Amino acid sequence: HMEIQVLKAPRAVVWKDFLGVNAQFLWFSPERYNKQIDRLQDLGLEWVRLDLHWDRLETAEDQYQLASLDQLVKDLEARQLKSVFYLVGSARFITTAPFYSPFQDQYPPRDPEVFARRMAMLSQRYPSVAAWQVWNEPNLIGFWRPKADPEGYAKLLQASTIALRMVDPEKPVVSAGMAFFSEMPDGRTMFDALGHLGVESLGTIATYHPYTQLPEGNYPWNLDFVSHANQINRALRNAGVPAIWSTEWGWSAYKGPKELQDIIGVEGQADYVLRRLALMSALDYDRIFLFTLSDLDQRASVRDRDYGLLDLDANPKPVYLALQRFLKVTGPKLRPADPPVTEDLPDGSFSIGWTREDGRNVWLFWSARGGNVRLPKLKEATLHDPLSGKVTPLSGSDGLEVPVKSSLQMLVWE
Ligand SMILES: [Cl-]
Repeated sequence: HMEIQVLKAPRAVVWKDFLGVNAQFLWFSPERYNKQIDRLQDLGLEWVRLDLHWDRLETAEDQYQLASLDQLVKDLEARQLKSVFYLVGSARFITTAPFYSPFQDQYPPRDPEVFARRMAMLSQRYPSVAAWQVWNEPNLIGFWRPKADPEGYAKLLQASTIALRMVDPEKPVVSAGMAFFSEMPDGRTMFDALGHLGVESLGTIATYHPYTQLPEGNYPWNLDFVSHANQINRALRNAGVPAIWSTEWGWSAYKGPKELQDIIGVEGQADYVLRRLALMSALDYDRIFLFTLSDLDQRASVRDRDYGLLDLDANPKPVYLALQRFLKVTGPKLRPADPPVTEDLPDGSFSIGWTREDGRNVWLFWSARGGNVRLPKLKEATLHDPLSGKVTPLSGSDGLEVPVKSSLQMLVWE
């Protein structure tokens, strides 16, 4: 038996355009988040995604707390960043929460038009913002209590879209990032239910947050990330969405105790992020956003503290250094191509081909069982290991011997 997953991207990828990061800048002093941005810019990236919680911005009806946000928006433009902001949660005066609920903000608003007016206010206040995103993970109980409500979310999205387009009719409106592949507890998907409600007529950008245990799936015997992503992306294109983003994905380096995600540490984080990036950049996404730019302090849950590219001091973690090496090897723009001819590529291999700007080919590959592969048509190539930083010239009189790892390697060849 021999199963190999080959991917070829549907279009060229320009990293500056394609790969953004989530960030939590308001958790930090301006000095600290400007250093985070220094690091982001050093990767050649510019897109950021930022969360806004309504209950934190409007702490009582028409009592706002905007000084920090005002300054951040000025700072983002001064650093030439392109930003997408999402607004989520109900302010206390508008929530559908029962009086004695402990999670007041996790209920949707009583009146969608009130929420919509706030998104319009924010957009009008901050014209530099590139896109506005409406709520977050409404298929997940923790963001929309007491039960997922496609009809309710559609009305909220409709009302927000109309209001945002009144402020600026040309600016993109992004629907909420759906948790995972948009599955709801009742066994339907939010994307499907919204399709029945005619939501595609709104023309909003569709997005979801396909976290999985491993880079290619949830179990070693069921690596079906690619299959799921292709299926949902095809369905979205068929419904005529203007674009598909993935606004969250990634892994935490936390040490435990285990909560949903297996413990993999800083080296596992580097490994998994790189493999998933190789996959997603070759799938039908227009833009994706890694979670997240920086580690967070103890205001975050134990797991959520360690998703960063950067540690708390805004210094590179292993995943940053690995991603940096990766992007240096690819260069800033990749065009779709085929992998080289192989002999005895190991079962379970992933295999992705690109061409860079200087015309050299780039092959991305790995397999859970490791091993070795022969490339009969090549006499010279250069092998890159972005996790270790090792660079290895390969040569042969009539073909190359290439070691295969469980982690991503990059072969540059012509
Ligand atoms: Cl290049």
